Amino acid sequence: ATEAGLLGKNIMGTGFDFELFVHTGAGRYICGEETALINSLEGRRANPRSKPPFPATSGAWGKPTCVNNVETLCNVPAILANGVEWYQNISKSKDAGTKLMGFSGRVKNPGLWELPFGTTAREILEDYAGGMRDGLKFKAWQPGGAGT
Amino acid sequence: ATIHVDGKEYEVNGADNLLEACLSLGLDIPYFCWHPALGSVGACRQCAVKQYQNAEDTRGRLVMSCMTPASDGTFISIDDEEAKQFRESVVEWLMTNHPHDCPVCEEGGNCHLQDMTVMTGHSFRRYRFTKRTHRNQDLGPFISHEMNRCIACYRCVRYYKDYAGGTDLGVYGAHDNVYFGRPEDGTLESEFSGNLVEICPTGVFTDKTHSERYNRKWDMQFAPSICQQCSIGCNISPGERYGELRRIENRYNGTVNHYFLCDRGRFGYGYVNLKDRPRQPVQRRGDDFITLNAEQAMQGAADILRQSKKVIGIGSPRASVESNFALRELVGEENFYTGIAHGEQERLQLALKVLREGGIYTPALREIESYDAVLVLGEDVTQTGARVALAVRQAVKGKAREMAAAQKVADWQIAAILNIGQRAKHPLFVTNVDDTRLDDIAAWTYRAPVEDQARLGFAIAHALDNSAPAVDGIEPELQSKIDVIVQALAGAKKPLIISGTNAGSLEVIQAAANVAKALKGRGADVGITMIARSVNSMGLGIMGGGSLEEALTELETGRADAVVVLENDLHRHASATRVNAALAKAPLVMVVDHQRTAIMENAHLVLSAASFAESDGTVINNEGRAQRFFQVYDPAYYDSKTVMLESWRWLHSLHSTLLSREVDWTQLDHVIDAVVAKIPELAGIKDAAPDATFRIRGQKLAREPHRYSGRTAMRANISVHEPRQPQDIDTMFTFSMEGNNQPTAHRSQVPFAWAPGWNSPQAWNKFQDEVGGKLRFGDPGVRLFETSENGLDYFTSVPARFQPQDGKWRIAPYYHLFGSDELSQRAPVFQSRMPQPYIKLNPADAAKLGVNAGTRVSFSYDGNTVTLPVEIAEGLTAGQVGLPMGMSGIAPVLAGAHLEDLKEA
Amino acid sequence: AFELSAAEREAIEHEMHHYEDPRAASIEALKIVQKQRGWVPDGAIHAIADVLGIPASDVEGVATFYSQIFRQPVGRHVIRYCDSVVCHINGYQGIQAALEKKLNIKPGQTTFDGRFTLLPTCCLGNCDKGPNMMIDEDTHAHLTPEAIPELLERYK
Ligand code: SF4
Ligand code: SF4
Ligand code: SF4
Ligand code: FES
Ligand code: FES
Ligand SMILES: [Ca+2]
Repeated sequence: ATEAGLLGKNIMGTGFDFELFVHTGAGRYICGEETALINSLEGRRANPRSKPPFPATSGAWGKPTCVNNVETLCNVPAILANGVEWYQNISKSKDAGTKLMGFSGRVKNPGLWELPFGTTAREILEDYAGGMRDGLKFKAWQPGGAGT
Repeated sequence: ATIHVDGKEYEVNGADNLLEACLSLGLDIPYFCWHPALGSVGACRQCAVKQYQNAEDTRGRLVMSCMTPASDGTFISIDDEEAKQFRESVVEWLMTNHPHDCPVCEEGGNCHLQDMTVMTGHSFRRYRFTKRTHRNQDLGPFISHEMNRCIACYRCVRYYKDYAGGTDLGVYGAHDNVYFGRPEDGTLESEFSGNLVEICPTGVFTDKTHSERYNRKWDMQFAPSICQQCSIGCNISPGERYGELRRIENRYNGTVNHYFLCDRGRFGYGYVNLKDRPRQPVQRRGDDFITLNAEQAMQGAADILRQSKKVIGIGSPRASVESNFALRELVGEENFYTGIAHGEQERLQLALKVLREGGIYTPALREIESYDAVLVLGEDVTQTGARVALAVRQAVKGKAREMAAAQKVADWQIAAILNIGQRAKHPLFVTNVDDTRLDDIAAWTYRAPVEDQARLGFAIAHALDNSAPAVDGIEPELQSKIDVIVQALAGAKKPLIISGTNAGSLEVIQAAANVAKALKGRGADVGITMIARSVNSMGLGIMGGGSLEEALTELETGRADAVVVLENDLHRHASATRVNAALAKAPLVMVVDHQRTAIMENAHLVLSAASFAESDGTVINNEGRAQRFFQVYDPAYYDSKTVMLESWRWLHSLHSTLLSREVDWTQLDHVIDAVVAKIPELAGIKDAAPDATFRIRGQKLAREPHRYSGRTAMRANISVHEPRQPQDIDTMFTFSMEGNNQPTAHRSQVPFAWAPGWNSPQAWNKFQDEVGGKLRFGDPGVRLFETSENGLDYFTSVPARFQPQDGKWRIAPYYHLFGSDELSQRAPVFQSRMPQPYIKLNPADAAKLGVNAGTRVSFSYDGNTVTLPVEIAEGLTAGQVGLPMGMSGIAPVLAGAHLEDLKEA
Repeated sequence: AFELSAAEREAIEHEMHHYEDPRAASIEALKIVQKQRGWVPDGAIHAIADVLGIPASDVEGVATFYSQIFRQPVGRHVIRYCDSVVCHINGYQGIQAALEKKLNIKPGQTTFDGRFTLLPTCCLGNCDKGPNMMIDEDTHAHLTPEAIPELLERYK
């Protein structure tokens, strides 16, 4: 993208300068917290910070800083390309857009599928994950990872 | 602001958080990680209270009172059941890994963690698993390390890094394996590391000097005193046991030295417990050394003083105001000589004239932390007035404080303040002969001789105001740095100029005065700060007298056949050979001192005076504040043959025996009233402390806690008949627990802090009107002089540029916090902390002389060919030799002198 | 007796170019030293502190805070097996038992020849293909206890 006129100086003739870096972490779970992410980006121990103040006003190095997930920034170009009204008309649910959902752990086909919001967890388990494996019964499930 | 605590309406300050607002009102909330000086971080989660937004609300929300602002319309509950159970659970979680160490802990009975475990009411252990352990590090001679007792409250690292500016203490480790200390073993080289023993709520960092001879806090006999190791005059609480000075605790003075001392004033007290100190009057008869009591000493001394034609008196800046005045009134106005040299006295009187005649307000030490742009001229503050350097660090971080305050961020949110103010800080410009310890935060550091520092000061004064005298011959790069300094100082709202008499030059003080005058002429809130050398240098300068050289030549020509030396070694302010010859030629030398100095071999009579731990008196600090220090213990209670009295008592009884042939032991208030009657400029020392007739509802002030133990057994080896407690006729204190030490008593002199439920140094919260603010009913000590209506004129004596003369070497002073004091270096614990005597040399000068680093060269000054090993100093200017002032054989009077015959030997 | 090589020094300086604070390159400086030498020795903390200008206490705190910055000497190859919840469902215990049977060590130690160092690690983000194991730069999925001896011979 940098060589093909999309990152660096004077992007697409507008006059906007933007530099993109990849900061590879050093293996700590708490670094995913946004203020601990900011602390780790400043070369410090990844202790989180109290809010207020939020990172939007004083974040990385005291500057305005917005921290967003990968999937949010992957949702944004579809919004800016195919429009806003198309994005609100994906599913008839209060949560607009599509979420990467999926079941894992001793199921027939564990994986990751892009589904609209409002799809029940049973449709993910039987239609997509295929249900439980051979000779195995269902006891419990966790919706959003280890912290749910 | 108006808050509601447990249904009761309270009026609080809305810029404070809920914890300090509630602690100011007397409400007890448990807390660990919050400190009044450091700020709020929300770590320990101990300060939980239940907050409601409406008056009609049942559920509420558990919040941290240290992280919650005390806004108007908040309804908090402290003793709600949910909040109490959560605080008890936090104490329990801290108690899961805490070792069973309270009997073998130096912090036992002084422990914040013990107090907060008792306050939450947790006394039953349901945790049955293992406790984590930690190895310990060697942190030097002062601080003992015991990492198992840590509760991970992060007070130590926050103080040591974000406040003291230290670089070798930090947090290491992980989830529950957090370690607090150094990356390796070694001495904590911060000059304020001694405050860790009071910052830490647990027994991790402890006083090793106190741990050598350890007693508990209830066994300590305390007194309010003033630290005598330099001129700043920090209020201390010396505490003794069994006749020896055990510990020096911090005494809260919200005006001077609120929560923090320096390491010299906290660990340099070991000279009091030396066994070579004089304990009786000793008279020399030929080779025999006979011992007298007080009456025979007075009668014999008065007989020889009457049998002499003229008696002169050499005071000292180490002595108190009353003792120097008693010497002056014993020998006369014209026969009294200050013990300092002529150049030291000239610099001291110039500094005093600038302070009380320059028209520029000299700030208190707490007020130093509010000035914007700081210019230090000549002074090595961190080695001579270190606490001023700490306040300078606070004033430097004031820029980040104001930048965060511009973004509606609260004052107590210290982490957000440091986040917003990343590296932007207030301008600091230090000048010295070499690199200082303020260079990490200094906007610029000028390494030059004192003549060039004075010339840079005069150039700054000329560029700020063109009426100031100009200095010609400044390089364009130096001119650019000067105009950078001028643009930083002129744009400041409260500029501060710090100089002192330790630089060894008069023109440095003149240049600082001219800079302050130029800043005042532009309409700026300029403050000036002179750093003196000794504890009562300013009082000796105000009282005045002749120099040491005048007394020496008076003894040498024979006009003085009797010399009385008051607490002076006389080798610190003059050459040892001349002093020895003068005192050997005089037929009567009478030395009133409490430390075994070198001139006692020639002394015909030695009076065993009392040190600050055994005497009452007044000392004038560097800003002109008269402060009263009180006696800690009676030396003769345990050791019955000890005849050790106050020096002013010695000299007053000596003058009474001289006049009326009667021995008269006076009272402290009588000598105080004599000073106010005779010296109108020392009139403020009467109001420094109330007299001995002061009572709190009829009772005196207790020197020891109410649980002082061993009363009927601490003297039972001498005799089973317990004697009467010693009577204090001098002060309002008593040498017993039968007295008053309430937090709500109407007094300003607090010997120690204790409250029911608060045994730690956090008990100072109960003794203040607001926590971290002023002391209740005012701080002790009053200012001697006010700011004058008019100021001085510009000093036009601009010095010439330093040209390195061949053969002669200019002595550049190198002051050390451990080593440059007269009495602190006599402490045995300072031997392992004092640096080795190294003469500092330029690489070019050492290459010219053929010397490399490590080898020994010899130099001769006044017939003393002494040899020192060479340390290479890159920042030192060529033509100078760096010498350590105050070391063995190198007097501070050697600063600015010449040095001939510098050869490798 | 420690001294930063040339290439490490220009790598640290080039990473200091990326941020407006030299402190922010501390994690990558430690990772560069670890990539060069296998781990971060004692003198590396002070050398990185000198090359960044920050105190050595902060460098030590960063090095001891992060689990993948090794402050103790490791073997030639670092085996890192996931012990999180999904691989616990998928049976990481058999994989760990096979690794203990092969290497004859406990998790956290290094073999006597210094070939493999065995370490538990958190979730590798490959839970649909569990159990997983991270050897030095390679992730291995769909693990079986009989595939451990055939899989440990490609790292000499
Ligand atoms: S730090 Fe306090 S609670 Fe811990 S062992 Fe020492 S006295 Fe007891
Ligand atoms: S060592 Fe003391 S001050 Fe530091 S975190 Fe532990 S308990 Fe707090
Ligand atoms: S700064 Fe001076 S007066 Fe204060 S504690 Fe240190 S030596 Fe004592
Ligand atoms: S005092 Fe509030 S969380 Fe520590
Ligand atoms: S739980 Fe093991 S890879 Fe995620
Ligand atoms: Ca007394």
